[PDB]
Amino acid sequence: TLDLVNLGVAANFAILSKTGITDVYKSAITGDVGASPITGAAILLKCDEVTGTIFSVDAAGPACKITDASRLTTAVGDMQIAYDNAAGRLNPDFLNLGACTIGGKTLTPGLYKWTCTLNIPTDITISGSSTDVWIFQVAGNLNMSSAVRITLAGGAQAKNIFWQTAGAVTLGSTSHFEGNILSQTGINMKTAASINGRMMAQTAVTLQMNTVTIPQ
Repeated sequence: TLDLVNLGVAANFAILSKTGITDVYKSAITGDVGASPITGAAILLKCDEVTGTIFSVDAAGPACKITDASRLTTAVGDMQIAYDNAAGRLNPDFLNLGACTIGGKTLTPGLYKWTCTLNIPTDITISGSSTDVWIFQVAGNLNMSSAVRITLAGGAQAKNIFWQTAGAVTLGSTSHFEGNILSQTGINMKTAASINGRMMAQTAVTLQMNTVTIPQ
C-alpha cells in the first residue's frame, strides 16, 4: 500500500493559499480558511460564507478574522512539505494514463504520474477500500469540465486522495471533485462547482458560488 501524504497543520484547513482567496458571492465553505504570507485583505470571503475560522497574518480581512501569523506560517510550511512529499513519490503504477484525458475511467489505488496537462472531460470513479490511497502527480495543469462528477466506490474516502499539480487547477462550472489538491500555483473553481477535499494552493484559490467541504 501507498503511504498517506501527511498535511500536518494544513489538514485543519478546507482552503489554504499564499496569495489569497477570491470569491463570487455566495459560496458555502465548511472548515477553516487562511492565507499566508499575504495580508488578510487578500481573503475576499464574507463571514456568512465560512463555517469555521478565517485566519489572517495581520489586522486586515473579513470582520470575523482571527489574526494568527505563527499557525498560518506552520500551516503553509506543512503544505509545502506535503506538496514536496507527494511530488517526490517514486515508482509510479501508471504514467500518462488515457494519454492525459481520463473521462469514463475507474481509477484503482496507486501512484499515477502525468508529464502533461491532465483533462477530465467526463465522469470518473475512484474505486478502492476505506484505507486505500491515491496519489495523482500532474506535471502540468489539471482541468475538469462543467458537470463532471468524481464518484467514490468501494469505501474509497476523499481524505485518502491527493492531487499534486505543478500547474493550475480549473474545475468547471457545476463539476463535483473529490480529494485533497496540492497545487504549486492556483486552484480556480467555477459557478456552483463543489469539492469534497482541501484546496492547498501556493498561489491563489478563486471561487465562484462554490460548495467546499473538508473531508470527514
